[PDB]
Amino acid sequence: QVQLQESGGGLVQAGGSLRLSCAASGSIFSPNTMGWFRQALGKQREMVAVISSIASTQYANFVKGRFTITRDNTKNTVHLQMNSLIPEDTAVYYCYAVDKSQDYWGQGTQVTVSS
Amino acid sequence: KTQSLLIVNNATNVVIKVCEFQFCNDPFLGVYYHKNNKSWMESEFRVYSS
Repeated sequence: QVQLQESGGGLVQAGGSLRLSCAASGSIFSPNTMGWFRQALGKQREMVAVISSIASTQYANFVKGRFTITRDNTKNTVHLQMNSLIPEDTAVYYCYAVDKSQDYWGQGTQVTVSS
Repeated sequence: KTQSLLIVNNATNVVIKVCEFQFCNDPFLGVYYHKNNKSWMESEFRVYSS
């Protein structure tokens, strides 16, 4: 039972910053790929960003230059720093642990930005 | 993906281990006797990859 812990969201005024975290535990076969996805009520899963074991970072055009992903090799965890927040980012975000077979999916943290 | 329990009996004792073994399709113990004694039988464990 590979388990993913996501934390660090909530309500933040426009222009604020937050840092969400996913800890992947269990099997998580070494050549894994951890990604972040967006879903606002009424829309689909929007690919926010992706990082592989190669250390390469891939970001979408929606949040150009605003969101960053950081890796922790010792615990094999991931933290996205979401800064310069805009009301268009009001959506629940989820983790995509590609692993090497049984793709895992997240539990969710609410991200709200409005004034 | 899941925890597994492993019992083996070699010529000397029992090995009971509870870990996350990556079992292959055909686990086994390769047995060979020594060239002079043949009283005991040496085992090479080919049960799990990791």
